[PDB]
Amino acid sequence: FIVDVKANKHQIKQAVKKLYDIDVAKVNTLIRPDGEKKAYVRLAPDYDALDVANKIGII
Amino acid sequence: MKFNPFVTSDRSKNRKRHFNAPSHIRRKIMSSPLSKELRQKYNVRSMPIRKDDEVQVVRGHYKGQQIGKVVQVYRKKYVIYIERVQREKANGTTVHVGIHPSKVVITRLKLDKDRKKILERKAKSRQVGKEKGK
Amino acid sequence: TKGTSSFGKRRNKTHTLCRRCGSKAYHLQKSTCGKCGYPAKRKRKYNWSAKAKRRNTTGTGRMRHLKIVYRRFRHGFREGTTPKPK
Amino acid sequence: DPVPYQPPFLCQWGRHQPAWKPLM
Amino acid sequence: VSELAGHQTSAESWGTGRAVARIPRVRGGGTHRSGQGAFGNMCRGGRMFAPTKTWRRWHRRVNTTQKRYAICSALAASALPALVMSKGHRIEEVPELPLVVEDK
Amino acid sequence: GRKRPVPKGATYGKPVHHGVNQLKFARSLQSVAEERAGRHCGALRVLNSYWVGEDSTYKFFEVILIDPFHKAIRRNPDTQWITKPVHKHREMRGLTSAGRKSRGLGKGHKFHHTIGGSRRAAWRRRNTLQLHRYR
Amino acid sequence: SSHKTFRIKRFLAKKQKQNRPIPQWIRMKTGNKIRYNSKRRHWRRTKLGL
Amino acid sequence: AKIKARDLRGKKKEELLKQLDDLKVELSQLRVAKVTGGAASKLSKIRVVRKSIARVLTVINQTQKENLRKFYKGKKYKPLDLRPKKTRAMRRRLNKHEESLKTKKQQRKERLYPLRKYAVKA
RNA sequence: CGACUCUUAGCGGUGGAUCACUCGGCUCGUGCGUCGAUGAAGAACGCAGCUAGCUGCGAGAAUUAAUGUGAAUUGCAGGACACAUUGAUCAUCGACACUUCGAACGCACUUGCGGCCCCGGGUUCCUCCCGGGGCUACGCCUGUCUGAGCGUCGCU
RNA sequence: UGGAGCCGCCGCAGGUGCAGAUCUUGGUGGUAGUAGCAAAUAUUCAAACGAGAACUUUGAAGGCCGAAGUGGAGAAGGGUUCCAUGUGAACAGCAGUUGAACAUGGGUCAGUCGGUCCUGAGAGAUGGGCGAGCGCCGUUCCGAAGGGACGGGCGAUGGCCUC
RNA sequence: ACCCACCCGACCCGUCUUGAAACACGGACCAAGGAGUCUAACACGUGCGCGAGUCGGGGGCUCGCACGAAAGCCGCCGUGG
RNA sequence: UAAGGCUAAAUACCGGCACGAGACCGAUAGUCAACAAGUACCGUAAGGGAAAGUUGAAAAGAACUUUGAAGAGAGAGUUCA
RNA sequence: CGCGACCUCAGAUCAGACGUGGCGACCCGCUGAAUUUAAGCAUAUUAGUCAGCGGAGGAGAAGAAACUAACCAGGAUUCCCUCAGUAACGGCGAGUGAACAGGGAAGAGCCCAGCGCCGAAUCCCCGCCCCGCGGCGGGGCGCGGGACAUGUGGCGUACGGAA
Ligand SMILES: [Mg+2]
Ligand SMILES: [Mg+2]
Ligand SMILES: [Mg+2]
Ligand SMILES: [Mg+2]
Ligand SMILES: [Mg+2]
Ligand SMILES: [Mg+2]
Ligand SMILES: [Mg+2]
Ligand SMILES: [Mg+2]
Ligand SMILES: [Mg+2]
Ligand SMILES: [Mg+2]
Ligand SMILES: [Mg+2]
Ligand SMILES: [Mg+2]
Ligand SMILES: [Mg+2]
Ligand SMILES: [Mg+2]
Ligand SMILES: [Mg+2]
Ligand SMILES: [Mg+2]
Ligand SMILES: [Mg+2]
Ligand SMILES: [Mg+2]
Ligand SMILES: [Mg+2]
Ligand SMILES: [Mg+2]
Ligand SMILES: [Mg+2]
Ligand SMILES: [Mg+2]
Ligand SMILES: [Mg+2]
Ligand SMILES: [Mg+2]
Ligand SMILES: [Mg+2]
Ligand SMILES: [Mg+2]
Ligand SMILES: [Mg+2]
Ligand SMILES: [Mg+2]
Ligand SMILES: [Mg+2]
Ligand SMILES: [Mg+2]
Ligand SMILES: [Mg+2]
Ligand SMILES: [Mg+2]
Ligand SMILES: [Mg+2]
Ligand SMILES: [Mg+2]
Ligand SMILES: [Mg+2]
Ligand SMILES: [Mg+2]
Ligand SMILES: [Mg+2]
Ligand SMILES: [Mg+2]
Ligand SMILES: [Mg+2]
Ligand SMILES: [Zn+2]
Repeated sequence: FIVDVKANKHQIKQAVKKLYDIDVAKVNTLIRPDGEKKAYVRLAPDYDALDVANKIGII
Repeated sequence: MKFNPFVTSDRSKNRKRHFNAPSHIRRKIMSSPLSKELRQKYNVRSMPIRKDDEVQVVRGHYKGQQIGKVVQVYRKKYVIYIERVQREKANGTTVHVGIHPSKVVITRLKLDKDRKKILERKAKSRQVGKEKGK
Repeated sequence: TKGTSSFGKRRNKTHTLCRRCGSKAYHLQKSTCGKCGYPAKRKRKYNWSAKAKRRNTTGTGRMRHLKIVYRRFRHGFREGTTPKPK
Repeated sequence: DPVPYQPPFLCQWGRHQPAWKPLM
Repeated sequence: VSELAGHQTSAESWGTGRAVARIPRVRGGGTHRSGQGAFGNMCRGGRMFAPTKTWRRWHRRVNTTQKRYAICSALAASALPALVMSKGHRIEEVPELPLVVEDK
Repeated sequence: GRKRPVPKGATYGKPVHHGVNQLKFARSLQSVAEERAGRHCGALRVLNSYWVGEDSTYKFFEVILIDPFHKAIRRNPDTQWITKPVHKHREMRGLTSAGRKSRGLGKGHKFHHTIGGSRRAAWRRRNTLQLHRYR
Repeated sequence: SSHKTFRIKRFLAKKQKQNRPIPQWIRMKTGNKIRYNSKRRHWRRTKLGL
Repeated sequence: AKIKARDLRGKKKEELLKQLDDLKVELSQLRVAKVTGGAASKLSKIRVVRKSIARVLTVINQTQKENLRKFYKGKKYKPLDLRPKKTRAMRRRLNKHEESLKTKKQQRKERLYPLRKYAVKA
């Protein structure tokens, strides 16, 4: 995900859990050299990543 | 002459107020006279032109007696596009050649409630002016 | 050796970007600006540099409060009034 | 690229240079 | 012409010892205007010789008797149609040149 | 008095100004006390001041200060000229009784400066050239 | 320098986003007098003396 | 399709929050469609959705600030957002009564010796 | 006739002078004469479907609402509205909103560390942790509370 | 040639006539297709791509740096220069099919690596003092500079008012 | 008036200088800009009006200023130079 | 009648907002800036600081064929040009 | 071995308010040279000038005589003309240099302390009722608090005032 720069890892975790009702193993953040934050949201292994990617629309 | 010291009457300042006018003033600048039948029927000298008014072209290379509907009024270049006032390009496609609305006479108006109240207000102002001049 | 070999060993910086005027003037040792004087409460300006004055007078930036002060002045400084609705 | 500045002033002839001297 | 025109630059002259000739030139910079030349009427940019001032003697006052004499001469040559045609007024059907009409 | 804030000697130029010890500050010490009181409280407004004592090394002044915002001053029509913004920092502009005496203003044949607004205004009217339209 | 701060990295990110050419749909506008960007910064010419 | 303001003036606050949340869901879906490409018919609706969010938040802010000033209308100490802001010195002026407060001596002068109306040469 | 060199003219190139235009300056004159802790000037960073710069704006981010006006914007797509309907665009703007630094305000300026209450997750206040909301700058004015004094006094 | 304004006369006014000032700006010649593209030993053959090969790539041969390197990684500094794809308009003082050039994209993930914390040389506030003043002097000096805790006592709500 | 041919003359312009073609200085060539202006005090000469007087400064009255911030006028027509 | 204080008008304004006018200048001129101008750029910094207007009435901005890899041409076309 | 009053001085994230800074063309209070001239230069001059510091306002400042005058006396302040390049200052050199009176524009006057007379008759804040409450104002209901005799309010200020 691409995140606003004023965000915490806890904020991204509760944001994904609130928006798409999916549990999060961890949130792993960097800041690109364009101003935006990039969040790798590692999911819990009980839920699939490709299925929730099909739910959110990307393929 | 002009006697009001607030009226501009300056060369570069009037050219500035013309070529940097906003859209609602450009609508009033781009007004066109009416035909003699419409002037006799409404007592209105000129009106601003609309999207779908009927137009005879008075002056230019495209001068004729054909009553053409306006395609669209392009107020950035102070111009209008008419249906049959077009021209073939090199690639065969036809592009509507713009005519300035000062060289444009209206033969039929597209009447809605706003245009009816504008023409009634202008006819009332002409009646008040004729009564003051009488 | 006062020329090219002296330009060669230039590594560490003295001035950095300030945080009131945004120019590269914040000296890392004196902790001052010298373009606006940041640890001083007052803006550094002088009358021997009218060009540096007109670089930043009040007609330079966005004027995001002063232009609506001018507009509210020409309107009349009225507050809480609404025009007559349809 | 920026406009090149004027050629520096080479302190070439003077008391220090013995390459050409006038009568003294 | 404004007093600041031509002297907003800070151009200290390159002195003797260089190929330039004693003109106040722009100090330093990696600009097109860098060691160029200012502070003279002969230079591009800069200020001119004799900047025009607001305190020039613009206005002229004439004697009142001279103004009355000139306006009496103008009223006297408002007659005499040889002076009116030589001015250039077409006169050929005017019935009388001191043309006095009613109070209506 | 006032010692000139220069380095060791070093008054560069003609020998008129090289003396730094025996020169006097042109404004009174009571007005300096009013000035420091108004500088410490720019929120308050200086009315006047008086003398309560002196030492060899110090003077002692008592400066009357007025609230611009208190209701007992603000609702009193006798002293509500103070609340107007024209009278901001009288201790700085020299409008109190201690700073007014240092301005050299007055009526008559003994001053002849401040015969307009102040010394600056008198100098300005006496050294501006009045070039008319018709001269 | 790989030991940046947040202000310096944000400034350099804005410089990267400014170093970008003009898109081709600009030139078909009516009152256009812009041909090229004239602010195309290269990493050798202007060196950002921050 | 249009979300205007006259239809939002009279709605309940929780229904306004539900419509705001639906517009935020549609805004996020249009951002996902923008990144995945989609079509120009999906690229053109993001401005309409953003202006509709602006209208809903504007109407909510209107209603809550008129409710707060109806609540504090009548009290002597109202909050600084509800106090009128013209300019600094104009807020630091007088009270419109303190400018009209005259002393008893000045009232006695204006009462015993008023400015009379007169004319001459008759 | 050669080649090369000089001059002149015709034509073609380098170059942008002259001339003609000017949404620009300069000067003079008139009316107003208004900034800010309810957060000024300035600066930084973001905001367009395709957007670099200028201009405009502030996470409601190429503008929101209201009023006036009345069929567009435009470089190309797109979709609204039936322009027989508070209605596209512009202007006014009086309502709303206005990120961060900045007099700049919790301490410094790395966006680091805090303290006091309230709410929601944790929990059913029982302490951790997370998020959100309101405070915490200096000097000073009136009043309140808590006080100090081998400063001045009455009872013991 | 040009495409939109201009002149004669009577008077008025001026920023009114250039060949120079090592004059200011802009442009262009001879020099001149000249000086030069010579510091650190060295390149050669066949094939692929292409319209095009001395410089790209691959294979082979001969070399050089010789582990205080022409190697592998950091700091300051640069800020995308890193990587892929396509082009060969301009640049790489010859060329280029190549590049750190141009045009689209992509890439930097931390409880454990550092900052963040502490203090050094030092800087710098409050009080205090000085100064017309912006401010300056000084860090214990002309200071009521602690807002913390144990044990006990009174009073109060919250949670099965027992704790 | 374009080019060429012949006879005689003919040293490269500006400046400092007693003296320059100078082995004195500036100078490749061309286009544009470029240097005695404006205010005040005077002095002399000239043009005009009035005349032992002259001038209206400054101000005020008329037009709301297109032409105008022009013009006209003043028991201020003389306070004053 | 000092050692206390208030007070409009006649006054000044190269900053700001809204305007009007010109015996002014006309892109080397006029403000540094008629144009994306206090911009690009230079210096560690204080600071310095440019160059750059004109297609046409309307882009109608040269479809298409042919040589060249292309830049480039030859035809054809638009336009009164 | 303490309590209660007063006086001086503290602490408050106490209730309610003010100031900080910017612009700075005009204005006010300071500070303040040197170029230059005197054919040198040192007083003088440039010059209360540039630079520097603070402060506001739509104007600021000044302002209603501890005045001008010597007359048949005028009568706040400010600004224009004249006085006047004069009186006067100056290595009496260079140079500097007002004012009164007079003609105009405008014209506006006043309040305190003290002296005293009235039962503090005065002022600030909080609770309640009525009015609009978007430059928080007016009346009443409170042995509700506070300031105030170390002096609030009315009469009254040099033109006299009070009973
Ligand atoms: Mg110029
Ligand atoms: Mg001297
Ligand atoms: Mg006063
Ligand atoms: Mg004295
Ligand atoms: Mg480099
Ligand atoms: Mg001229
Ligand atoms: Mg020439
Ligand atoms: Mg060679
Ligand atoms: Mg080499
Ligand atoms: Mg490596
Ligand atoms: Mg690479
Ligand atoms: Mg090459
Ligand atoms: Mg000589
Ligand atoms: Mg001679
Ligand atoms: Mg000689
Ligand atoms: Mg000669
Ligand atoms: Mg010789
Ligand atoms: Mg010589
Ligand atoms: Mg030479
Ligand atoms: Mg010329
Ligand atoms: Mg003479
Ligand atoms: Mg004569
Ligand atoms: Mg005389
Ligand atoms: Mg040009
Ligand atoms: Mg030209
Ligand atoms: Mg120019
Ligand atoms: Mg040009
Ligand atoms: Mg051209
Ligand atoms: Mg032609
Ligand atoms: Mg201030
Ligand atoms: Mg001298
Ligand atoms: Mg001399
Ligand atoms: Mg100054
Ligand atoms: Mg005043
Ligand atoms: Mg007095
Ligand atoms: Mg007088
Ligand atoms: Mg003097
Ligand atoms: Mg009393
Ligand atoms: Mg009284
Ligand atoms: Zn700064």
